[PDB]
Amino acid sequence: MKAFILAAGSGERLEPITHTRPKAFVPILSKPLIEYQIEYLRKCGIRDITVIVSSKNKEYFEKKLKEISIVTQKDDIKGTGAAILSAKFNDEALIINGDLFFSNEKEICNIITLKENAIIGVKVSNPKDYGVLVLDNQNNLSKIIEKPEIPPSNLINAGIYKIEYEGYWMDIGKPWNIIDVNKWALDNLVFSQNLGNVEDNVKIKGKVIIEEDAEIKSGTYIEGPVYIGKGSEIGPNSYLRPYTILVEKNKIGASVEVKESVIMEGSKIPHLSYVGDSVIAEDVNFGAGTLIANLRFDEKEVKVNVKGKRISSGRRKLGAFIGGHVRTGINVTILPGVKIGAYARIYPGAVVNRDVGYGEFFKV
Amino acid sequence: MKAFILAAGSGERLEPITHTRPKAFVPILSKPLIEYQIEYLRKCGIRDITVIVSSKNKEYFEKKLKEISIVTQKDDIKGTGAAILSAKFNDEALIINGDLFFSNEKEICNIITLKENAIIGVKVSNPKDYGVLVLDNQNNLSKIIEKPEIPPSNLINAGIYKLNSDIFTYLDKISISERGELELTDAINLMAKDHRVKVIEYEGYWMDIGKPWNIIDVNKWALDNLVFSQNLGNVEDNVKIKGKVIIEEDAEIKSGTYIEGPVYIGKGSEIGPNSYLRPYTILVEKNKIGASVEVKESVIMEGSKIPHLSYVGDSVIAEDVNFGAGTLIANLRFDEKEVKVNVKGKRISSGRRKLGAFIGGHVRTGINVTILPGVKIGAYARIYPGAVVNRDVGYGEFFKV
Amino acid sequence: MKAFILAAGSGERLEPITHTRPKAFVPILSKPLIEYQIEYLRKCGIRDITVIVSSKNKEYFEKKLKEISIVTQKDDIKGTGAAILSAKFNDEALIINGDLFFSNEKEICNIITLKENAIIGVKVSNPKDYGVLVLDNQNNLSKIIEKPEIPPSNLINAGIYKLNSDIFTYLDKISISERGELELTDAINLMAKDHRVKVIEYEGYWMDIGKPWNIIDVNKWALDNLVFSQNLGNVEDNVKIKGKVIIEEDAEIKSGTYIEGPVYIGKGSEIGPNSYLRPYTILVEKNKIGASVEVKESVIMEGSKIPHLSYVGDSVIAEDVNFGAGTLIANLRFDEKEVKVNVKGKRISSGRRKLGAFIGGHVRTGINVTILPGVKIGAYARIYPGAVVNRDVGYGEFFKV
Ligand SMILES: O=c1ccn([C@@H]2O[C@H](COP(=O)(O)OP(=O)(O)OP(=O)(O)O)[C@@H](O)[C@H]2O)c(=O)[nH]1
Ligand SMILES: O=c1ccn([C@@H]2O[C@H](COP(=O)(O)OP(=O)(O)OP(=O)(O)O)[C@@H](O)[C@H]2O)c(=O)[nH]1
Repeated sequence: MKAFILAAGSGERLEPITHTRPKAFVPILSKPLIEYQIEYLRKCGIRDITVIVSSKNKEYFEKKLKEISIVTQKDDIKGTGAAILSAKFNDEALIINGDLFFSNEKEICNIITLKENAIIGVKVSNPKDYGVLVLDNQNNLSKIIEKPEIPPSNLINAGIYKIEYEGYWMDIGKPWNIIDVNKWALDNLVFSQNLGNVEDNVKIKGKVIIEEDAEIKSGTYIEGPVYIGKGSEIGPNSYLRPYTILVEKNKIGASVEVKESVIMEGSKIPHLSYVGDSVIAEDVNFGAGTLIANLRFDEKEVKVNVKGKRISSGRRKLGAFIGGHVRTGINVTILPGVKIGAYARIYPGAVVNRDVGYGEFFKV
Repeated sequence: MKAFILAAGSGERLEPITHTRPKAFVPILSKPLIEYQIEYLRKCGIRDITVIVSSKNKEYFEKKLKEISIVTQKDDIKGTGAAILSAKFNDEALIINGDLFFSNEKEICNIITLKENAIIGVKVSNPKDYGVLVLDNQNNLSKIIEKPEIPPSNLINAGIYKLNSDIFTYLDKISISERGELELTDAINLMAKDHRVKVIEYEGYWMDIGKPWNIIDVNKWALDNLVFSQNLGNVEDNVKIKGKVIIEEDAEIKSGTYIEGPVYIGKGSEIGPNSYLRPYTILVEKNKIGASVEVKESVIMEGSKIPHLSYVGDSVIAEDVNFGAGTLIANLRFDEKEVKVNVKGKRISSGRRKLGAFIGGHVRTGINVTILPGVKIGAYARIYPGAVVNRDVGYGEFFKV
Repeated sequence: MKAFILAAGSGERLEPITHTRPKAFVPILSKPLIEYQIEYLRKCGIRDITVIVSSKNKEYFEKKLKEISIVTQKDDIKGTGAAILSAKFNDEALIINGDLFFSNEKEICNIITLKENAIIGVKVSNPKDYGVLVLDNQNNLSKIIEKPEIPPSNLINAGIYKLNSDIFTYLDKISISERGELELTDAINLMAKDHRVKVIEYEGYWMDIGKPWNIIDVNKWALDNLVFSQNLGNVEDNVKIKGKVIIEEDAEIKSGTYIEGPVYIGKGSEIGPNSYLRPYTILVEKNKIGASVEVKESVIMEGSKIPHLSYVGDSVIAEDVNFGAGTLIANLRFDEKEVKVNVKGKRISSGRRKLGAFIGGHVRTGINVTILPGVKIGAYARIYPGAVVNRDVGYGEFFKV
């Protein structure tokens, strides 16, 4: 049985994260999204896995993977969903959307035994987004109607094609979903351990994962669940609160407080800062005194521009989404929902009250 | 013996605190000002206590007070005089101003034995405010001069009276004052021209809570005199504690916190990790103090939260306030002169070299807010992130630059 | 053998430090620069030491030094040449530039035995600044070329001379230089045309303190070489200490403090609670470092205080300074190019990728002040709360936006 993972989108809705990485390598704890997919396919025995990507997303993927077939897309644009065609298979195949996270693999294992065409569906609370599966009287696919303002049922297209899905399901469309899955993963996929190094006068409570070569210095105080990734350097006198995820080689410093945030590879928050309910991408540097607001005065849900459309995040508390290789000056101030583009620089003292462009030098 | 507490001012001079509570419920440690009064009256045996309030806030008082008589004032005319006109007594009564804090009750106990009209006087360093008692050659009340500028003595009206039904006569005689009010003090002045009106000098600690920095004053004094080192709450390891520290029940204090007394930590409060409470920090109830937050000589009222990266010095923060991360208060002027505060539109020295801010109830500050010395921020205000607050801020104001 | 220390420059290049002290009293750890000089002279036995200063600051030097000879410079004519014209010596003398720090004294000891004119030279990486010594075929002084651009060798003038009375002759011969000064180097250049003038190469550590970041340079070196882990002070529990840490007497260090050496904590200082001193923190004397304050690679001079919520990196803060809560120093530029500093009105690279600020004596910053890399702030300045300091700030300036 062949299998295909459909990347090749350009996750615009997941900017600024996707300015610098394909959505396939969105980190969930230590591992990129696509690795979970490959991993769970192999638990069904699949072995021959191909990823449909776009040049010049073309690898990248090659650098990152890893004994797997990388094949590009061509060449009009639409689908659905692609194209599709760039995949070469005779007989059957397993097609899986490359922006899915799913917990168990059991329904994929089950679906590949069948010789009829079959697809997986999943129940959700918000079927008015996603494509709803309408079934006939013998529970086969009548049609997939999409955006149906008037949703016939709660059963939607789970995006695995060759059955109702059981476990945890999430597509990573908008940036705050990066928080969603990472919270879930920290709750479900990993367990209290310490392969790193912790000094005296460090308080630790609840589920705390400390990976190898991670240093945690005196005065630090950790309230779980927390994930501290390999090579990270915490403290002295840091404070990590529940659902802090530091994916790899992160610097958290004196008088710095993190909460319910995903902070990606190599990013550093060295002094006098509070990061709440945020996603900070790779190789970011916060200047001393950089602060993120995560609550609006009226306590209404924080809104975010996603493809130029102003949209509720469904979160009462949401911070910022910082792109890769951003540097903030000292005493920077960032407002709720704000997106800051990859490679931006925020001039000292700035109050960031609007989205900031790729490469922008935002100085007042 | 009946007793009346006069509590139907709108304490304008105590704004912003009084935007959201009657001055009678200004917290001194865990207890409201009026409760100390009722408490100390009962130590004299008084039992029948009535509070003259203004409808509305009639009702408030009803919610808060339990088996004490709540009676409103007549809505036409204002004044302490107008207040007892709504008071029904009898023969004698004990009248006490509802903005007073006094330590011992001994002179009230003493004064209520006499059957002459008598009032209590008290020596202060600034008699040019308050009403000065001028006495005759036999130490009875000649007259009460209001804010004399040329003060005959230091002995001023302590605002505890024992008075007979005759005052109601003199209350009709006298008419409205310069500020549009029916001053009881005028009535007493006629009464002393005369009944013989006896003037008992007060011994202990005395303070009226007129201006907002007096909230700090009494609370320091209470922490120094009325309570003693204890811990009914929970303290983690690596918490340093020095001096007088009171930790009330259900109060959590987390590792890294460092406390230099005297400090009062009220019930339900959550301190740390890595907080720093310095001398005369008063957290009245259910306060959140967080990582890299430092408090000093400040009264922080019910339910207010300072969760990150802030310094609060020499300030009064009222109830259900929220400081955004990085909110700072300045408490010293560049020239080190005494910090000035606008009180009823008048710019006035606080007598303090170090004074921070007075924040009203339900204020929220954004992150990286910066507040200057002496500033008043009105109840329900919102300060925009990054704002520099260099002027008083209105009730409800969205101050955004 | 007489000796003269030349200390009558303006040290303009070392502003703002020199607004309030002569360069001779730039602190290197606990001791002023000149004391190291005197100290190391005496290790050669010299005993009769004179310092050529500028009246006033005559001044000063008298208050700080006895009984070392203090002698002013004369006639509204400047220069090292003008300096020794005020120096009175028959026969020989040792002349040493009063802005030098040198580790060993061995070459001075050696040079004073000779009876020829001799000077010390020293190899450096940047000989295009400084005066290069060109030697003849028998290693005596051919000439000193000033800032050659095409540097013949790496061997430059170390600014220690042994000279005979003959120099006074050559001092009258030569006349004013391009920059309006009487250069002693010109006199020595004539003298070498010739007396035979011997050039001894210097061995150890050598540094002139011309620009403000050199204060950091020597202080790092001193902390690495001249002092060793000890604790004559007091340290509370939950204080972490790593690496070389010097704690002088009457210094208090409170719980939560975390120290990563090498660090020097001068006498009388008060650290913590929850402070964080990182490598090459030098607190020279009586310094206050407070909660949620972090210092790094910085020299912080007598009596200065950083009490709350601040980060000082790669900076020099002079005496009796006060940083308001939330005062931050930026030490890195966005492009990571070397930080530039105005030095005598010329914009100049510091050679440092990471450089913070140079704060003059008696400066006060308001809360939430924000200071940019390379910035100089003049003595006695005041920075208004919330200000972003993005330019040099004047002596006495009230910088408010
Ligand atoms: O109409 C009134 C006026 C005053 N009082 C009561 O008399 C006592 C002393 O009355 P004050 O004369 O101090 O009036 P005030 O408290 O409203 O002062 P401002 O800050 O508004 O200037 C206070 O406890 C007050 O409640 C009344 O009961 N009714
Ligand atoms: O007129 C002078 C000038 C300089 N000197 C002293 O001789 C040595 C050589 O001084 P330099 O002539 O090399 O310059 P400078 O160090 O004075 O530079 P500024 O930072 O002051 O601009 C220095 O230690 C200085 O103090 C004098 O004695 N007299």
